[PDB]
Amino acid sequence: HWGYGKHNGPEHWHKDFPIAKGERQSPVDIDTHTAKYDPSLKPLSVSYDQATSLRILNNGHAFNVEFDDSQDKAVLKGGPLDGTYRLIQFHFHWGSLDGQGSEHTVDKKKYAAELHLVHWNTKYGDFGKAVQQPDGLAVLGIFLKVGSAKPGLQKVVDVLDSIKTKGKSADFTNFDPRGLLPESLDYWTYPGSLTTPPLLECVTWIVLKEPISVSSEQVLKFRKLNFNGEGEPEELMVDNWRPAQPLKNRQIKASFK
Ligand SMILES: COc1ccc(C)cc1NC(=O)Nc1ccc2c(c1)[B-](O)(O)OC2
Ligand SMILES: [Zn+2]
Repeated sequence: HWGYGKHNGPEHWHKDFPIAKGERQSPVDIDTHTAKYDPSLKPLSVSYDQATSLRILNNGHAFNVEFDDSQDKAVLKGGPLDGTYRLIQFHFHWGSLDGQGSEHTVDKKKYAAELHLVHWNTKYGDFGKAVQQPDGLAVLGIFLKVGSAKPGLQKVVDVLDSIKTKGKSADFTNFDPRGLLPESLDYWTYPGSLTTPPLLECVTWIVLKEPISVSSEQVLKFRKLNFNGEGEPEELMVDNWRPAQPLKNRQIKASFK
């Protein structure tokens, strides 16, 4: 199965998932001088006050904090989006070193990690149906740089010991994702895809310009997780990011002048 090692990493994915070489793959490099300000972009609306987190799971390629999306609680709307998108989960991609780890890059700059808050278009009824649509998901991407600790991230860091290996999960209720957002909601947006197999081209990417800062100790704990299952040879969960893909026939739009 696919992963991030030399023998099953990003360069191999196209054999089982031909869409890997598709027309709207993610991530991409964001060339800040080429992205054009779009005055028509409506303001972004992130309404997470009623978010209901439930569990945290190590799925063998990252850890997902899952939410109750059986009702319209936490939603994302506005910006380039038509309609309402419901939060279902968030996860991160990070490196073995502070100098790499993000999937999107800014003028080729790689951040230490990148957070993906995943939302699905409620007009499609459920997540599985949504990923089959070009406007099925809206993912909010937030860069992480190493510096001061992010208070709102500590509850996540402290539970990682309990989900060290693939397939382990733990109760994770009452977590407030608002604590993972930067001050400004200025963003870049473009049509793209999931960055892991099946690599479906169903995502409207909304990548925030302002990164959040996390401490070296916080990201060091991410790097202690395992890709393997319990009782298997230890493979540290690091560098679970896909590199920038061809922009092709797409334009990245900026929400700010
Ligand atoms: C085997 O994987 C699946 C099987 C069946 C279904 C319906 C969905 C998936 N995968 C999926 O949703 N991935 C996924 C979801 C959200 C995001 C990413 C990947 B990302 O681009 O990294 O960040 C945001
Ligand atoms: Zn992701």
